[PDB]
Order: sequence, then C-alpha cells, then structure tokens
Amino acid sequence: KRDAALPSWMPGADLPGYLNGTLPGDFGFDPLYLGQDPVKLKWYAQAELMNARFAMLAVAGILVPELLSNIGFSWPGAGVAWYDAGKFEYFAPASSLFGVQMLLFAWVEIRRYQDFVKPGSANQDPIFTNNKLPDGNEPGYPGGIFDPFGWSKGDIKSLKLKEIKNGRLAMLAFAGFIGQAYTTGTTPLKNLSTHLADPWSTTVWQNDLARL
Amino acid sequence: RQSWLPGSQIPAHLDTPAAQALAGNFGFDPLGLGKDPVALRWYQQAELIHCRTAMAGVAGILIPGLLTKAGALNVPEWYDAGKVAIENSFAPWGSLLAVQLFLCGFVEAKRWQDIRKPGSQGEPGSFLGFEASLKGTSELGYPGGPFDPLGLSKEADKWADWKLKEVKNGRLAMLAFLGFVAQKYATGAGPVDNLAAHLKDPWHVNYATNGVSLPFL
Amino acid sequence: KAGNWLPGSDAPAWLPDDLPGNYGFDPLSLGKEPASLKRFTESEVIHGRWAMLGVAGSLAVELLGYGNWYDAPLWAVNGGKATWFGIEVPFDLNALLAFEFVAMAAAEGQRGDAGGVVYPGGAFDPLGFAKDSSKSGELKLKEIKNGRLAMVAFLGFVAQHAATGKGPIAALGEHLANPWGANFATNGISVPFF
Amino acid sequence: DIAGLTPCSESKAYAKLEKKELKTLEKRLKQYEADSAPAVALKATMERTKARFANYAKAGLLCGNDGLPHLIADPGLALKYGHAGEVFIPTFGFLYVAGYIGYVGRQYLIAVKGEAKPTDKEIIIDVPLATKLAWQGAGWPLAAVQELQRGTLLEKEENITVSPR
Ligand code: CHL
Ligand code: CLA
Ligand code: CLA
Ligand SMILES: CC(/C=C/C=C(C)/C=C/[C@@]12O[C@]1(C)C[C@@H](O)CC2(C)C)=C\C=C\C=C(C)\C=C\C=C(C)\C=C\[C@@]12O[C@]1(C)C[C@@H](O)CC2(C)C
Ligand SMILES: CC(/C=C/C=C(C)/C=C/[C@@]12O[C@]1(C)C[C@@H](O)CC2(C)C)=C\C=C\C=C(C)\C=C\C=C(C)\C=C\[C@@]12O[C@]1(C)C[C@@H](O)CC2(C)C
Repeated sequence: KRDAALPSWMPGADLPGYLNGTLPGDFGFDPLYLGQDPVKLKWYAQAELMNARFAMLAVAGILVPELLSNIGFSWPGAGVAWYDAGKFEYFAPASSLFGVQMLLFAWVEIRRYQDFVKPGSANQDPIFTNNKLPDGNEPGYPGGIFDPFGWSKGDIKSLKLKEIKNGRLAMLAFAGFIGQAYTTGTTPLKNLSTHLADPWSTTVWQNDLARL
Repeated sequence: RQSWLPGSQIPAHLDTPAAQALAGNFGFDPLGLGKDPVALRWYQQAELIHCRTAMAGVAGILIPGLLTKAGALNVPEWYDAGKVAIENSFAPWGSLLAVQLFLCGFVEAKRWQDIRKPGSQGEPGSFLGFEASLKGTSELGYPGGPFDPLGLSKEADKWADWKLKEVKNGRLAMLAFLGFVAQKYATGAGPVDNLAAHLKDPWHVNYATNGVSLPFL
Repeated sequence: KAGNWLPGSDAPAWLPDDLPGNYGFDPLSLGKEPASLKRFTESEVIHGRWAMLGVAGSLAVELLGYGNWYDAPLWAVNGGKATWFGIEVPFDLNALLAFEFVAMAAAEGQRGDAGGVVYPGGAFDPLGFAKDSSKSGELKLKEIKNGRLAMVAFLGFVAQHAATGKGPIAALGEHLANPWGANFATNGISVPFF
Repeated sequence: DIAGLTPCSESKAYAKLEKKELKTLEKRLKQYEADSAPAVALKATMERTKARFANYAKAGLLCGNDGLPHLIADPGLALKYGHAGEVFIPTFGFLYVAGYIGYVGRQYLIAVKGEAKPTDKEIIIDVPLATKLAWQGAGWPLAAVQELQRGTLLEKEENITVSPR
C-alpha cells in the first residue's frame, strides 16, 4: 500500500503502509513488522534518534582519539585503547564519577521524557523563567538553545534525513568495534591498516577460519 | 484465533467472551480444568501468582548466576545459597521462616479476601486510613494503586499488550525453574554451567546423553 | 498551591489548593479519599515536628562534642550512667522507660481525643505569632517545608550511618576534605559494583 | 532403633538369611554344566537375590529379630526417620490411581445417562467416549474438589428413594 514514489530499500518490493515517509529515513524497511502498531512505532522513532545520536558521539570518541595518537599528538590519555579507558586512572575514582553521571543524567533524561509524554510542556527554564524554547518544537528536536546557529531554519527535511543516515551508519560502526575488538583483539584503526596492507588475504573469512 | 495446536477444537469454555478476555488465551486446556466458570476465575489468579513469583525467583537465580561467571559478583549456586546465607546470619532458619509465614500470611490473607469479595479491603476504618488505596482495580489479580508507582496501567491503548507480556514471560519463567530443578538432579551442576557445556559440544552434551532421562537408551 | 513537583504535569483534583505545602504530589493517590487525607495531613505535620526536634538534637550532640546520635543510648546496654551536657543523671533504663511511657501516654492521649487538631494555638502559642489569619497561612507553609526537609535529613543520618558508620557532622567534614573520594558512590554499599 | 528394630544393613540375622538362600541355589547349581541352560538360569536367580538384599539394606529398612524388613506406618515416625517410602508415600500413590479409576468411571456413567438408551451403553462400551474420559482423569483431584465446593457432587436427599421407616 506504500506508494512507489518513495525511496525503497529493495526496489520493486511491496512495503508496509504505515511507513508512509513521515519519519526521516523512511525507506520502508521492516521485514519483521516491529513498527506496525502506531503506539510502538512512536516509541521506536525516539529510540532510534537516541541510540543513533549517542552512537555518533561514541564512534567519534573512539576514532579521533586514536587518530591523533598515530599522528604523534601527545596528551596524557594518548595510546589508550577505547576498551581500556575504564581501567585508566583519573583524578577521581570510577565509582564517584559514575554516581555523578547518573544524578546529572537523571535530570536531563526525565526532562526529555516529560516533553515526549506531553510535547511542549518542558520548554521553560525552572530557575530563570525568562528563558524558554520555541513553542513549535517536536519530540526529539528541541531546537531553541539546542540550535544556537539556526541550522534548523533551513531545509529541515533534508537535515533530518542526513542526521538519520549518518546516525544509522554510526550505529553499525560501533557494533563493528565490539565484533572486531572481541575477535581481532586490537584497536579499530589497527584492523583497517591490516586490511589495507593486504586486502585480499585479510577478510573476516581468512581471519576467522584461521582461529577455527 | 491463535491456538496452541492449529486444527484442534478449542474447548467451549475458553471461547466465551469472558474467557477470551483473559491474557494468553490460546485454547490450551486438554484436561478441562477450567470448565466451571467459577474455577477458571480462581485458576487465573493462581497462574498470575505463580507467574510473578517464578519471574522474581528465576531472575534471582539467573542474573546472579551470569554476573558470578562474569566475575562481577560471588554468589553460590542457587541450590547452595540457602546454606551459605544462614551461616553468616543473625537468626536460625527456624526463626527466619516463622516470621516469613506471619508476614506472608497476613499479606496473603488480605489478597484472599479480595478474591472472595472484590474491593472489600477498602472497608472504611478497617486499616489506618490506608484502606482507600487497597480497593484494587476492576480486573481481579491486577491491584494497581500503590502497586503501580509509575502508573503504566493508566494507558488504555497499551493495557492488553502489557498483560500479554507478563503472562508470556511468566509462563516461560515457570518452565525455567522446572528446568533448574530437573537439571540439578540430571547433571549435578549449575544452570549457567549447563548452558556452557551445551554450547561447547551441542551434539554430545544434552539430555539424550546425560544417562538419566532416557534409561532405556 | 505552593508550586509543582513535576513541571508540565497536572495537579490532582482531590488535593485542595489552600492546603499548606500543596505541590500536587500524590503519584499513588493515597489521599484520594477525604477521610484518608484528613488523617495524613495531621500525620505529616506531626512527623515533621518530631523530625525537626530530632535533627536538631542529633546535630547539637555532635557539635558540642558529647558523641553522636547513634551511640547516645549505648550506656544502657554497655552498663554505665546517663549524662546530659556532661552532668550525671541518676535514672536508669527501667526508670526512663516507665516515666517516658506514662508522660507520653498522657500527653499523646490528650491529643488523641482532640479529633485531629494540627494547629491548636492558645496555650501552645504564647507569643501569638499565628493569631492573625492572614499571617498564619504563610507560617504553616514555612513549618511544613522545614519539617519535610528535616524528615529527609533524618533519613539521611540513618542511611548514611549504615553505609559509613559515622555521625552526620563527621561525614560532612569527611566529604569536604575529599569531595571526590568520600561520597555515597565510594562507600562500597550504595552502588553494587565498583 | 525404632520399636527396638535395627537397620537391616547392621542386622546379623539379615546377613545370615542371604547366605541361606544363596546356599540353596548353589547346591542345585553343581548338578548341571558350566554354561548349560539350567545353569545360566540359576546364576541369573543368584544375581537377583544378591541385588535384592543389597537394595533393601541400601534403602535403610528396619529388621526385627527375625531378620526380615519391617515397615513403619505412622506418618510422624516415617518422616522423622526417613521411612516415608515404605507406607506414607505409597499411600498417596495409590489414592491418586484409585481416584483416577473411580472418577473416570463416574464421568462415563453420567455421560451416558443423557443418551436415549443408557443400558445399551453399559454392556456395549462407547470406546471413543471412554478414551476421551480416560485422559481427562489425570486432573481428577482438581475436578473432584471443585465439584464438592459447587455442591454438585452429591444428590439431594429428596431425590433418593428410601424404604418406609
Ligand atoms: C556505553 C557503556 C559502556 C560500555 C560498553 C563499557 C564497556 C566496558 N567497560 Mg566501561 N563501559 C561503559 C560504561 C562505563 N564504563 C565505566 C567504568 C568502567 C571501569 C572502571 C572498567 C570498565 C571496563 C569496561 C569493560 C568491561 C569488560 C572487561 O574487560 O571486563 C573485565 C574487567 C576488568 C579486567 C577490570 C577489573 C578491575 C575493576 C576495577 C573491577 C570493577 C569493574 C566494574 C564492575 C566495572 C563496571 C562497568 C559498568 C558500570 C559498565 C568494557 C570494555 C573495565 C575495563 O576497561 O577493563 C579493561 C573496567 O575496569 N568500565 C563507567 C563509569 C564512569 C561507565 C559509565 O557509563
Ligand atoms: C560500519 C561498517 C563496517 C566497516 C566499514 C567495517 C570495516 C572492516 N571490518 Mg568490520 N564489522 C562491522 C562493520 C564494519 N566493518 C560489523 C557491524 C561487524 C559485526 C558483525 C563487524 C565485524 C568484523 C569482523 C569480525 C572483522 C571485520 C573486519 C573488517 C575489515 C574488512 C574485512 C572483513 O572481513 O570485513 C567483514 C565485515 C563486514 C562484512 C561488514 C558487514 C556489515 C556492514 C555494516 C556492511 C556495510 C555495507 C555498506 C555497503 C557500507 C560499506 C562501508 C562504507 C564506509 C562504504 C574492515 C576494517 C575484519 C578485520 O578486521 O580484518 C583485518 C574482521 O576480521 N569486521
Ligand atoms: C492413626 C492414628 C495415629 C496414632 C495412634 C499416632 C501415633 C503417634 N504419632 Mg502420629 N500421625 C497420624 C496418626 C497417628 N499417629 C496422622 C494421621 C498424622 C498426620 C499425617 C500424624 C503425624 C504425626 C506427627 C507429625 C508425629 C506423630 C507422632 C506420633 C507419636 C506420638 C504423638 C501422637 O501422635 O500421639 C498419639 C496420636 C494421636 C492422639 C493422634 C493425632 C496425632 C497428631 C497428628 C500428631 C501429634 C504429634 C505430637 C504433638 C508430637 C510431640 C512431640 C513428641 C516427641 C512427644 C505416636 C507414635 C510424633 C512422633 O513421631 O513421636 C515419636 C510426631 O512427631 N504423628
Ligand atoms: C513459583 C515457581 C518458582 C519459584 C521460585 C522461587 C521463589 C525461588 C527462590 C530461590 O531461588 C532463589 C531466587 C534463590 C535461591 O538461592 C533460593 C530459592 C528459595 C530456591 C515455579 C512454578 C512453576 C510452575 C510450573 C512449572 C507449572 C507448570 C504447569 C503446567 C505445565 C500445567 C499444564 C496444564 O494445566 C494446564 C495449564 C491446563 C491443563 O488442561 C493441562 C495441563 C498439562 C495439566
Ligand atoms: C522520611 C520520612 C517520610 C517520607 C515519606 C515519603 C517520601 C512519602 C512519599 C509519598 O507519600 C507521598 C508524600 C505521596 C504518595 O503519593 C507517594 C509517596 C512516594 C508514597 C519520614 C521521617 C520521619 C522522621 C522522624 C519522625 C524522626 C524522628 C527522630 C527522632 C525523634 C530522633 C530522636 C533521637 O535522635 C535524638 C534526638 C537523639 C538520639 O540520641 C536518640 C534518638 C531517639 C534517635
């Protein structure tokens, strides 16, 4: 029932009606019909943004620090694998940092949830009542102070599509870090260098067959 | 009309609108235990309490078991934890159980009287002003109120879906515990250790070769 | 209405606007029935007043250097003589329980037959601060907010002592010394791991 | 031990009894060949005799002065000293089967009373119905109790014929 004008993950394939192009990155991909129920699909829409946005930060936070180290840039945290940052010693114990993390995140996340439950109800500064977000914001897209440079005032639809495409690719990359790190046992950029050294004999088929 | 066995004749008592209002109704009642409408109302409560108790208990055997293997905790096997805890304990198991029966008996007794007279625990003056919140909801076995702090039962659209998830995970949890008991006698190891053994060599480490389940073979 | 506990949320209908300390906080709807709410309104004030005296007494003991709130009654079990500001008191545990029980029963008994009076006044208001109707409205709000804060504070003393095994003032000094080294996360009990 | 009895594993008379039975079997054995049919049968009997005496001792039974196992019937004494398997557990084993048989028969008898000719359904069994009721009887204790509480288990006194009095 989905129209044929919209982009399709599989050209010439029938696609669900409930994926009608409203959401960004709507390519009609749902072989398991997870998002069939509108109430559930409403939740999954925000979950994708949240998992995507954190994934984009996480991937950026796992490649750039390693990229700088190879270039030779020197800082005390240089040369630490992304999966060894936890063991590293900081100014405060890991437990104390974790406790502060949850208290800070509890405020912002409940603030974000309140808007999702009732959009527009969490757009006012509790202390300095003069401050406020624009009233037209939708769940997942606060705007206002969260968009200081006004990029959202342009072609918003294209920007939403660009965000979700980069976000979906970032989420796949992070799963690659866990799979690659758990198998190869080395940092991600090291795996890329190995592949570029000998692309033909360094496939996952070669690597995994050797192990077993 | 989903059924446990396609092509079979669903029992008539399970096809009534009252019966189909029950979560997880797949027409499974070969022995006809629910033919009497009054009995089915009682057995539905028994399943919910078994479901919820089993889920809490299984979570208490499984999640500590995995974390123990991962090295984040040090908890003995579920079939040994009773002996280990009682040692470094402030009371003997006789005193500990006697208190458990008073507290559980008192709480269970109030739940019992609500099955006999739904909403009867909201009798004015019966409790110290707290009886107002003990009336339960319009559905037996779903008390709500103080038992639903986050108010997830106030969304009508999601109500039927939530109840189905509870019964499905509850039935799965009930079978899990029966597996823990059977696998302790059969294999003499922990639940997570049994899973590790199966995954290592699935085709040689299973119940067909444990030397207990199939005595003839 | 004093305010809103959860900005962007609706206030419960059953909570009157003029009830002091009304932030529309009743997630469980425990006060939905008017009979239940009347009893709870009195009990909150009574708990608050007791907590405020309790917190003040707990801090006064340790600030003046006579010990902490926790180990004050140890002399009874250990075997010793009571003290108050350092001066010996002749009574013993048996004598204290008898007199406390009689005095509290008589005083609490009189209040019980009142019927639920939370703000008696008169004999209990010698300075007559709350005589004026307009002024009493804001004083009642001030009383409950300080009382609610005291109730939470005392819960902090008990919970913190169980985790750290130290008095309130001792813990406060410890946190100031090493804020990132001494806290609930670092006591080894509040957070299961680490 | 209990009532002056002693565990069979520790009983002198019990041990002597095993030798007597094996000696009797051995005496008959030596009049045959090594691997003849009679000899093999006798050896099989001796193996079962040795197994039987080991099993009863392993079961922790009590032997009297006669050196023969005695059973404990009091539930308190049985559960106190781990003799629940002699009489106590088999008690509830039998009642389940006995109630199963009786409940299944009662269900069938009620089923055919509604038919046009109940008498012809009793000499000539309705096998399809009987098999259906045979399987559903596994839950008789649950069904039996629910009938009792709903008051449909017993007939009314006014619907039962009685003689003049
Ligand atoms: C996105 C979330 C997230 C993910 C995927 C990871 C993933 C990881 N963390 Mg990290 N963490 C994450 C969030 C956080 N971590 C930490 C704090 C830590 C610490 C302190 C440690 C890790 C470690 C680990 C690794 C666990 C496997 C291992 O080697 O175990 C084997 C574990 C060890 C060899 C460590 C033994 C000593 C350790 C002091 C024992 C106590 C460890 C804690 C129970 C870890 C709890 C982590 C939880 C909260 C995520 C793994 C790479 C460990 C690591 O880097 O190992 C190389 C580690 O020690 N994380 C914090 C608090 C700020 C987080 C907050 O969100
Ligand atoms: C973001 C996607 C992404 C990318 C660019 C890479 C890149 C690489 N991976 Mg990784 N990987 C990914 C995701 C990705 N991986 C995921 C999701 C997993 C978990 C299953 C793994 C698990 C994994 C293992 C176990 C191994 C690699 C290895 C490799 C190397 C290529 C040889 C190989 O066997 O590939 C196998 C990888 C795949 C078949 C990826 C399939 C899934 C992705 C999402 C497909 C995307 C296709 C799409 C057209 C986009 C292409 C990339 C884009 C930038 C143009 C190379 C460094 C090998 C290595 O390190 O060799 C030295 C290796 O051993 N990867
Ligand atoms: C058929 C009748 C009958 C008879 C004559 C007995 C006889 C006996 N029983 Mg048994 N018993 C029976 C039926 C019977 N029981 C039944 C139906 C049950 C329930 C399934 C039990 C459960 C039971 C328990 C749990 C115990 C006994 C015990 C006893 C002994 C002493 C107490 C007693 O019961 O006094 C005469 C019997 C009666 C008046 C009939 C009712 C008996 C009740 C049910 C049990 C009384 C236990 C008693 C309070 C234990 C106190 C400690 C003891 C050491 C003095 C005695 C040999 C005790 C034992 O092992 O002593 C060595 C013991 O602990 N019986
Ligand atoms: C309650 C339950 C388990 C509870 C477990 C608990 C509290 C465990 C607690 C602890 O472990 C911890 C956490 C930690 C340990 O250190 C200590 C203990 C104390 C050990 C299981 C129920 C388990 C219940 C089970 C398995 C029930 C199965 C029922 C079946 C299959 C019925 C089938 C049918 O009846 C129908 C539905 C219809 C009919 O027509 C046909 C038939 C076929 C008759
Ligand atoms: C924390 C507390 C109560 C907290 C209640 C909460 C959060 C309730 C929350 C909600 O219900 C609402 C509102 C609305 C619902 O919809 C939702 C929930 C969530 C259910 C009370 C403390 C109450 C605390 C009290 C009364 C403390 C009294 C202390 C005294 C008297 C101490 C005396 C001494 O300390 C001295 C002075 C010296 C020592 O030596 C000796 C001793 C004896 C120890």
